[PDB]
Amino acid sequence: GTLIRVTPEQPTHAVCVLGTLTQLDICSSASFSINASPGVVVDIAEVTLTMKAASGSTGDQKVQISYKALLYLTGVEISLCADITRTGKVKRTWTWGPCGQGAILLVNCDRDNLESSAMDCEDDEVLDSEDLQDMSLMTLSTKTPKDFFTNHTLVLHVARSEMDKVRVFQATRGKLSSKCSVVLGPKWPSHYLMVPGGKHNMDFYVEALAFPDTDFPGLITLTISLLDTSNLELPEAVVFQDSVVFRVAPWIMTPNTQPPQEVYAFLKSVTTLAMKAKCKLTIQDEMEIGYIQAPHKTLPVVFDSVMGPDFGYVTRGLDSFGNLEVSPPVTVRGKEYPLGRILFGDSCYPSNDSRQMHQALQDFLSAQQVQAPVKLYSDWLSVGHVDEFLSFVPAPDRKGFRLLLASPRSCYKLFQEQQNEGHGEALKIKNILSNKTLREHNSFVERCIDWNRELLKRELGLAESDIIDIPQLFKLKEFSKAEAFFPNMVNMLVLGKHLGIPKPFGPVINGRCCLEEKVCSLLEPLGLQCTFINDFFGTNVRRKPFSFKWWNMVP
Amino acid sequence: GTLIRVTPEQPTHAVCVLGTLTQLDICSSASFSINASPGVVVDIAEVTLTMKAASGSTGDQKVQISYKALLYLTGVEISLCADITRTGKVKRTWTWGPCGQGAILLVNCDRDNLESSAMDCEDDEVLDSEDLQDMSLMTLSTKTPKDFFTNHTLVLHVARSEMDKVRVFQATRGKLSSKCSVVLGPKWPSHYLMVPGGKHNMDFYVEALAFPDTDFPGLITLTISLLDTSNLELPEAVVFQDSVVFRVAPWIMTPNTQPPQEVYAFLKSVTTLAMKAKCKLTIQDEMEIGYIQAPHKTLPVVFDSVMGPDFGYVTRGLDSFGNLEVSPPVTVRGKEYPLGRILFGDSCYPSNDSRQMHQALQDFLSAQQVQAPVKLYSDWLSVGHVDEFLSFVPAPDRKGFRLLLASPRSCYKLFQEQQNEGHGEALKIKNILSNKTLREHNSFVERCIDWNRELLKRELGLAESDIIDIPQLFKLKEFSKAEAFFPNMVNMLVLGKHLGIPKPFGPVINGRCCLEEKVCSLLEPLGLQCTFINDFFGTNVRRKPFSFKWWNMVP
Amino acid sequence: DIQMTQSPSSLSASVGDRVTITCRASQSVSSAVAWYQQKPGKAPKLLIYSASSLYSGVPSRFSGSRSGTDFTLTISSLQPEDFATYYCQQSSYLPLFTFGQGTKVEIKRTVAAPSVFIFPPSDSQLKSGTASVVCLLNNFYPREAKVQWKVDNALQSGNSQESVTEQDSKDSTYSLSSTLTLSKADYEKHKVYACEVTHQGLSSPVTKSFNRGEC
Amino acid sequence: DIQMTQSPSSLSASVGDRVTITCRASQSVSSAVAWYQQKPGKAPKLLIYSASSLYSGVPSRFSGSRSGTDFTLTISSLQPEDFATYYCQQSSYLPLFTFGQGTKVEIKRTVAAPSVFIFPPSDSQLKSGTASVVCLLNNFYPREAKVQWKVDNALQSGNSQESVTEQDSKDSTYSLSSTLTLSKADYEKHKVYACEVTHQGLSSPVTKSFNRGEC
Amino acid sequence: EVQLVESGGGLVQPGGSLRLSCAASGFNVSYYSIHWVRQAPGKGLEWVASISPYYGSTYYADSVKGRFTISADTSKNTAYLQMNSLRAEDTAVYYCARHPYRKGYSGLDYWGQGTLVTVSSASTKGPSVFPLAPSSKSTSGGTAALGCLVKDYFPEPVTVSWNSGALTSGVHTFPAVLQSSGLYSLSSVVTVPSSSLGTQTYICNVNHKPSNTKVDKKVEP
Amino acid sequence: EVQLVESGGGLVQPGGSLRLSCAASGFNVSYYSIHWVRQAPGKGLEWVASISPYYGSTYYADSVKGRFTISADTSKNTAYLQMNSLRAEDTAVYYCARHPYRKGYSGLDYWGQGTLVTVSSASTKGPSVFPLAPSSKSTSGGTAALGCLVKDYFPEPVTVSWNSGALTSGVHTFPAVLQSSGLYSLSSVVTVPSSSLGTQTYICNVNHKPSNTKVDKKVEP
Ligand SMILES: [Ca+2]
Ligand SMILES: [Ca+2]
Ligand SMILES: [Ca+2]
Ligand SMILES: [Ca+2]
Ligand SMILES: [Ca+2]
Ligand SMILES: [Ca+2]
Ligand SMILES: [Ca+2]
Ligand SMILES: [Ca+2]
Repeated sequence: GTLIRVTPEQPTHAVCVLGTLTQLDICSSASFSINASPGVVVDIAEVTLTMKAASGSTGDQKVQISYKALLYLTGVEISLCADITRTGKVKRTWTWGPCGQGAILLVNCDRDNLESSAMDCEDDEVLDSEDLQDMSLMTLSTKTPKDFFTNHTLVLHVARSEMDKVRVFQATRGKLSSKCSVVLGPKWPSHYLMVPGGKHNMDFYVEALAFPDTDFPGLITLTISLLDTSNLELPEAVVFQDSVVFRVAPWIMTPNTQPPQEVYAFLKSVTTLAMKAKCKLTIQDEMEIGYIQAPHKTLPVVFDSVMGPDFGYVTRGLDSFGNLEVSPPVTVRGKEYPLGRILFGDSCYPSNDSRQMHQALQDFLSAQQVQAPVKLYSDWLSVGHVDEFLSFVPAPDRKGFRLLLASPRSCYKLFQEQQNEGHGEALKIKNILSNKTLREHNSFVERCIDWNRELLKRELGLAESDIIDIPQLFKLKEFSKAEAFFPNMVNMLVLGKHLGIPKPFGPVINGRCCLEEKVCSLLEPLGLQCTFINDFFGTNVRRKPFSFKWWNMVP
Repeated sequence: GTLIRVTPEQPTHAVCVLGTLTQLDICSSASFSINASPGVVVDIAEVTLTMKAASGSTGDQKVQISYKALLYLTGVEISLCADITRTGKVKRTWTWGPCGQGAILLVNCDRDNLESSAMDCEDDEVLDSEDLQDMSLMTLSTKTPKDFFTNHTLVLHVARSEMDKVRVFQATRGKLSSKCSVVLGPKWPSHYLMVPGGKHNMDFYVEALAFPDTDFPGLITLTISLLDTSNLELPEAVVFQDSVVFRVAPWIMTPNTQPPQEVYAFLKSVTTLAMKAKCKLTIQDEMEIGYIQAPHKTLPVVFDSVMGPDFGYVTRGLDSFGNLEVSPPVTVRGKEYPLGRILFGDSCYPSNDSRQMHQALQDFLSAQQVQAPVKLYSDWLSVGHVDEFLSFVPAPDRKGFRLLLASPRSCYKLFQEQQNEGHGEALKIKNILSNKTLREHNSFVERCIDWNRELLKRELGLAESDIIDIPQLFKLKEFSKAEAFFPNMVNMLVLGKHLGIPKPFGPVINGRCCLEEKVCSLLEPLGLQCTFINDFFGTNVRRKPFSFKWWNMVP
Repeated sequence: DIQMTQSPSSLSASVGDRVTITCRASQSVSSAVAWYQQKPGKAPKLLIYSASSLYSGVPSRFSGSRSGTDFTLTISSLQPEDFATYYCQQSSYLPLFTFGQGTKVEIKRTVAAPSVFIFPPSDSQLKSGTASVVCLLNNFYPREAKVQWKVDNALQSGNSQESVTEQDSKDSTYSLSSTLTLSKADYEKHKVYACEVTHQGLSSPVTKSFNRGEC
Repeated sequence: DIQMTQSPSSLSASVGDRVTITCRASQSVSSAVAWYQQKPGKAPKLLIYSASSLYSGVPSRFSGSRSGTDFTLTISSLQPEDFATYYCQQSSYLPLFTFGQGTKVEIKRTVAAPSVFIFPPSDSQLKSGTASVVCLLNNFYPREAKVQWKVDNALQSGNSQESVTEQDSKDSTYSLSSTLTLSKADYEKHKVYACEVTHQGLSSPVTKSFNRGEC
Repeated sequence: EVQLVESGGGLVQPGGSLRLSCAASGFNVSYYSIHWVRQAPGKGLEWVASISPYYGSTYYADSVKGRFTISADTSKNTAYLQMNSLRAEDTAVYYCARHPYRKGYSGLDYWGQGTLVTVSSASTKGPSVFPLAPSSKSTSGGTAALGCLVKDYFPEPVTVSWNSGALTSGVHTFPAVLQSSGLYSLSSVVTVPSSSLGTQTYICNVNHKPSNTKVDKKVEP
Repeated sequence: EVQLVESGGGLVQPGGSLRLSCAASGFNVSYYSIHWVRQAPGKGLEWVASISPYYGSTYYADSVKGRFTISADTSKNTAYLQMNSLRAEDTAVYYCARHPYRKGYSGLDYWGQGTLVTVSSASTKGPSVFPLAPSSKSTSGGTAALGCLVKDYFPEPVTVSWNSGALTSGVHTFPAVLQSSGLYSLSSVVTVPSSSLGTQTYICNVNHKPSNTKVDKKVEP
């Protein structure tokens, strides 16, 4: 690495940092011998110098060269840790997978101090020891002669281009808060540190100020420079640098197959389901609840197209969250997606009057590569939402889940079988089967949903046996967009094995609605408990985070 | 893939595109047998249908199901080529390396029509057949029954988010220009095509409108939708899609080891060098001349911190191009860089008064991953430029090149040897060797250049034997920044094996300057011809593009 | 920008005959053509919407064809309602259309010699500073005629206008109006005026003449 | 935000003796401390810039030390120029400093009984609506003294100010001024005024008194 | 049923502007491509411009590129064509036509009636009528030719009849010819038995409505 | 040699603002950290704020966070401290000091002379002097105490001498005490042989320069 000058012209001196291999410049000034003092190891391949331990005094060790020349050596220990192996308290670049390395940050997007409405990352202060549990700890470890820093100084810095993405605090009292001051942040990218001589350890707390986005890959690098200050009228020179690389934890969404934790909310049926599912039911608009995870802590985060002690909030934003959903974990042509894929609806090709999810949302979700996006066709609906025809439920067998699609074909087959058995007068079935306009409107919808069937089984790695066809009819409005004919039986509330399904008011045979019996015959064989809720159509459900750690995936 | 409905309720019909495997929905309506007509192949694993050739009439082939049900089939050929194998005229996603696939675009940044000062990609017209040689050709190949398009239509489109990055023209008369109209561009992302029945081939010309940047990864996708138009009062449905993916060719720089082509320009010495090097010498500020390459054409491009028929211009922008240079091809810890690495100077850590190359230039150069960037320390200079201490020249042996550094140590050793032989009065050498202030200024510079020696040999995969130490002294100015003591002998003009070196006016022994004899003894053994130019310090040199194709690299 | 030529520029037949109109494109358009019919004072009516195929509601008398870059319209058993101007339309990918020059189909009859008349300028016009000398070619067939003005043996050019009527619905002839426009001064400069007419129906050239001031 | 306590708040010695000043931090600062000396009317002067190590130009009489979180300054062979106020400075990583309460080093001498005097308000002050009763404690040692106001057996609180002089350069004693501030009306309400003094040098409490209007 | 009705026509000055409109009935314009086709007096069809409101694209002929702009309103079911920098060569009848590209063919099925756009510096001006008296110079066989000149008028049309419509036999009224002056000139002639001269009435009635001019001119030796 | 010179001090109203400056000589401020330290009358040292112009950082004590702003000009070699919303508790001498962090130590080597900032609603006002005549109530042993009160003045300082400086023996002038009224009050006393009463002159000379007031007060029984 670093080159050391050796010459007969006069004695020289250099500083070596433990773990760094340096080179000696002997052949530039005068076949020679190297005589190294105890604790100094020199190899020839081209002369490489290394030292076993830090010195207690300036010029503690020396190397003599005989062809004569003399070099003095001072050894120091300078290193920065920052949780590189991903386990916490561990005491090169960032890589992916179970065999990789690199530090992780959380965005400090919760509100631990209840005396203010502001977000914890918006100010320049740590007001409580609880906020430190949301920050990544790194230790600066040093060992030098007691007088070493009279001719040397250490500077900690972050690249100017990312100084508004990270803030670094001084850990006065270590694990405890004591109104910590700022070392780095949006007001300056670098600062000197008054490091004393001897063996010392200083703690820093590092927090992320933003989520990954189009202009932010997610990596933040903190570097420490050792400068030579020995001549007070001469500019300072760099003699050693060391650094650690962090990645900002991405926002991860939970699908319907993750066990539920709590429900925010008709209420008699929701309470009954919350009790059978062993969930916490409490008292806002529709929002998507996800999380961010680091080796030291997991934090819930709300995504808004509201903050609590460990309840995070992120924005980064005309189609609402009924158009944004997530699959269960899948394998696609040999590639694994341990956290599933993110599904959103749009148009099959752009036009002068079509709709799509705003590009800022597509860029935000795509910028966080742990859950790959999928484009589905939804612009054929009056509202344009995926949840109108597509939903997921758990299953105990091979796949672990089922994909549920709306099927006009399943409803027409059910009505024709009732007509064949002499029930055409039930409310009527004969008036629905004879309506040519309704059949033609559903024929358009059948091709639309079947196009999505192909996109879903191609992108999610599914078989036809993994898909259930739930009877559901559609009609076109005065603007030619699809709307439900009767209450939507696919857009259900899922709490583990208990399903809160909107109640249909279709034809009834022997005391039971034909649509409810058909739905039960498709879902109850999987162990799923079906209840039909009167007038089903501000409800949000938080699910358990994945057991899989997102940094072990290889996108 | 696409699902086809089969039922005893009534006969059905579907369209199959050659090369696509479709599925038959038989078990949803009624153990059965499949009777397929000639040219129709059906496999069971789960029933997969495929067809051998396109039909000449609607309902040409049929499949009978006996448990009875009947399905009619029409076969069509619909495909889009676009040079997927990278050879030209070939007739999934984009991948890197010699075993990959995907189409390539050039940015139409030259000026082929000399009647206007505008750039060819700025307007919506192709004014000359020569401009078509700078555009990527793709053929749309179709074969349908003569009456097929009375119930079907084809739409070509580009994703809305990238519609301002690509323009697609109609190839009236094929290889020739005939004032071609626009199919796609910044004014609309999609358009229908009037495709007739029978066997036809339509040509398109696709051009890129921008270079890769922070908000542009370089990929552009063009998709063709087949729509079912059979019911004029019912919305159109998608039944088939196909697409091709293009990458925009990045800007590539040429190092000093590429053979020269022409020189833009004291002139008596430049003409002498241009003649010995067999180059074209002709009659602007300093600019960096590179190129963009695609399988069908190579185009020179000028990068500005001016346009000709095949002479491109790109901007995307306080440190000028003396601070931006390129290494020869290298191997770094087992990773190959066939096109070298891009070197630029900045500060060792940011401060409240330091300098760096503007972030827009770092983002533009980093956005084009074919030549990886390297950060060097140059803020210690009065001007902050890399070219002040670092340059490259060819070499015939092991490495193929040499890395040249300024060395105050080489100049002081040369002067001390002359003093030891009794030449201290030459102009004086004794007055330079006795000047303690000059020695202390150079000691600071020695550590600065040695820091860069470590960065260069670590990032470029070099040995100490690959580096030559050229005698050069420095002094600090009234603002503490480094300036040359005597004319800079590292910042030379390289034309193959002939070097245009600024002339020093240092001590002379036996009719020759000591600095010139030392430089000759270091460079002439490599076959390099050295000439020393009086008053050396608007010159630009264009080099031959690399023989290696950038799309065969794996960044 | 593919160019096209449509021909013949004038066709003639009696009722019940078979006629064809053709047009040549400089480059192939993959059968992207159409045919229209127009009558005086009406918008064009679509007959053929693609090579060969007939538009719904059109009589079976009309059919199209292609041979390389040459396109043809055939009209069998030609009826009185089929005598109109026809246009060939060339189309391609994208909505950009190019029309041909157009061809007129007229009614065939026996060649008829024109009746040639000449009028001097009246006093009412001469008093205003202008003069028009009128030459009439009444009731002749076919439509094409050669009319020249020769005043005192000096042939005129650039000051003679022509207007021709539509084919007569009763006898299928044409009438042509030829007018020589002079200033009062240019008229006085000359004495002997003549309108010389040559036509297929004249066994010899027919000239009418007058002398200024002699009435 | 690490807090510190500096003590003893007052030290005394003769010239040539050995004295120490200490300060306790609540948490360790890895030897990041400094010591300063201040004289009346002057800016603080730096003695020690880090634990133990002496600043260039300071007499060898001064040296520092550390034991855990307790820091000490030792002054050997104490000279007349060393009698000053000393401050302990706590420092850390980043330029943020915290100072201790400070300690004064004074000159040791034999205990001296105060001379106690009392003055009634003069007519010139009484005519303006105010009255001040003055009690003097002249030439005593050490500095600490207990002075109380007891008018007609009613002990006062909140209306008595004190001022103390610097140690006398000639005899090392202190003088204390104690003033009772009354309105004209509050003064007239009372008759018998007294200043009671207790000090280490008095074998028994000394009280001076007067009666309003009797002079 | 499907109907296209053009409007916005009339007379303008060289260098000026004019906007045409065409209201649609029987279909929604957002699903069709709309074309404009120009026909100058005595000439064939020229394609002008097209718009496809569903995709937002527009195209123009080389003869109008940079001057003409085409647009449409899908809430008013109406198409528009904005003209700028008009020259005398732009005088023609402008037709609006529907292109049902969703049916797979390129032909234009429904056309409107057309609206005339005239570009000229000429002012409104009544005709000057001059008799062409019959004489031995217009006599052939048993008949004589006579007529009226109707010269120096603007704008079109002029309606001409003889004896208030009583005389139509042997009457030929010619289309007018545009003169280099910017005014129109026509002739109207009749062939009569010469035995009738001086006995039968030969009065031509010239009606030019734009100037409220009616001229009754007797034609006689 | 190195020198720091403070300026910008004086008297202000509660709720107001004041800017201090300190000019540097002998070194370039861009290479040092600059600190401000406050000392209230009769109290110890309080750290206020620091700036490091090389890195651009600033830090403040909790007692001034949100009110005080620190800055520097590297072209004028001068440091600044801007005060806002000052309260009576902010009255103190403000010192500027250099921190040579490049030498590895935390101590402050060079300090300036200090500038006094006073925050008070009190107006400029001359002292009211009241004699403390000697009597049997101030007699002990062979001596008698007498003096002058110098009450109700503003601002500091007041200089007091006896017999125009002739009498200095046995004279003790006390530091003044701030009264709750916002004015200062001091006492000045002298002990004399009682044998001198009525013969020796005892005139106290009170000089309060800010109001141009000089009071010569004779103290006698
Ligand atoms: Ca905070
Ligand atoms: Ca927090
Ligand atoms: Ca928290
Ligand atoms: Ca959702
Ligand atoms: Ca162009
Ligand atoms: Ca070009
Ligand atoms: Ca070109
Ligand atoms: Ca360069």
